[PDB]
Amino acid sequence: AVTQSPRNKVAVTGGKVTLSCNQTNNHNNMYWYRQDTGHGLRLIHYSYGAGSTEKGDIPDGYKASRPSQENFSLILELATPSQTSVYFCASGDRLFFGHGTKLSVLGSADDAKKDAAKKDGQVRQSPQSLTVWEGETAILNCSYENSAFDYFPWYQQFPGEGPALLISILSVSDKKEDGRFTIFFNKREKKLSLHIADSQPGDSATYFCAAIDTNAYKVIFGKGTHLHVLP
Amino acid sequence: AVTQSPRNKVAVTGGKVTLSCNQTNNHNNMYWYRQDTGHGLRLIHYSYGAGSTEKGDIPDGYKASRPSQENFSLILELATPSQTSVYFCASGDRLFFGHGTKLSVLGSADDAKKDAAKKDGQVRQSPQSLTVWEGETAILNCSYENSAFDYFPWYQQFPGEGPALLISILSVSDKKEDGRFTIFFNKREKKLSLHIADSQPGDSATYFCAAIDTNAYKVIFGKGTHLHVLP
Repeated sequence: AVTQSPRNKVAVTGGKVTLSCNQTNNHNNMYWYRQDTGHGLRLIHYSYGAGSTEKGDIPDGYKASRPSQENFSLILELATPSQTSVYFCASGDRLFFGHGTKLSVLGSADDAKKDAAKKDGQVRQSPQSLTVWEGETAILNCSYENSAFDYFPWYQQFPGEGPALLISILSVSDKKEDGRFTIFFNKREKKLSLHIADSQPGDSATYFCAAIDTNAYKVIFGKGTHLHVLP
Repeated sequence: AVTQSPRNKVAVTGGKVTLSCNQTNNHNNMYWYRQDTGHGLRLIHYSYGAGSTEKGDIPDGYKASRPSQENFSLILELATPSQTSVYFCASGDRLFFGHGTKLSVLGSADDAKKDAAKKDGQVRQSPQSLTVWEGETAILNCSYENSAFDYFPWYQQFPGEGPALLISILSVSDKKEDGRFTIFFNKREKKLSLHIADSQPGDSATYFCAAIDTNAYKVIFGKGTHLHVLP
């Protein structure tokens, strides 16, 4: 058995956290990993016997102590929110893992309101990728946080070309219609939709939604939707 | 109306690049963006009239010059590979784009060295996500670059638990079979497959391939395959 303690932990930024691991396997080697999206398992620190600690691939912000054969601790002296993760102890000669410790390091004042300034200047598109058969209505969506945005242009971009204006709406309206192209604009929800009716293969392109403050003179772009219209 | 020059450029990490944009719209504002996977369009520098330049969201490593109404230049004094991208000039008062300029920055001797050194210690899994119906044979794939790796365990990990060893092969062998679980291992090609025959819902899990040098004592993990076996 490899047993970890605690199994869930919440801490505050700047706090100190210690994670404990106990093994009964009688193994010389122990390991601390964390598990994150996009990263798999990254080795933080390890130990090849009692009294010894070795920095792993990602040591910074952590220390370790192997006081005895059975015990390997992981010490976060100044917890940061980047330390939020699932942490796994393992013992080996042929490698056995604990059950995991979920750690949540909370943000600041500073963090929470900087992370609100952040969002408020973003335009968010969904989906990133949209595949429809020809004849479906393809529906692309955009959302924004600034109430001062009043003009909403959409751009259409074909491979090896620059974006070209497709269709726009001013916040005074709830609907703009031009051929196969309709904008629906919900000012209370701060949410816009572009409907391409009777979709054709030749409408396959990257679609960008922007949000322009017509007074403060600044242009904010969504990251885009890749549209694929299949015959 | 908005024309860039050149349209394709290749340069060397030492060098200096200048991108030119010429507009005919008689517009006061001009903009330089780059386009990258994941980032959408990001504004590097802009200009609100002849003689004026303003840093955008991502100015570091670029300069800009607005010598006249018509002309807006983008200068990379010390081109890094991070500056490889498609660059778009736009003019405005309502925003028009050029056609784009593909810039490729190579890639020194130290770099290509460092970059082969990093792959060589890496284990690669494909695909990140695999969905099959129950009864299909789920095939998960792995590959490595170091010839010294000779022991290849697989781990199976269920939600809210640690990885547990599933099945392993030694490089002396080309096939290991245990129940529903087969490893096929190609030493010449350095490629390894796990086959789950007669797959069932309860096989849904994250599967890790690892490569272990039994001599040099290091565990290298792949990033994982999330398997979904649908009833």
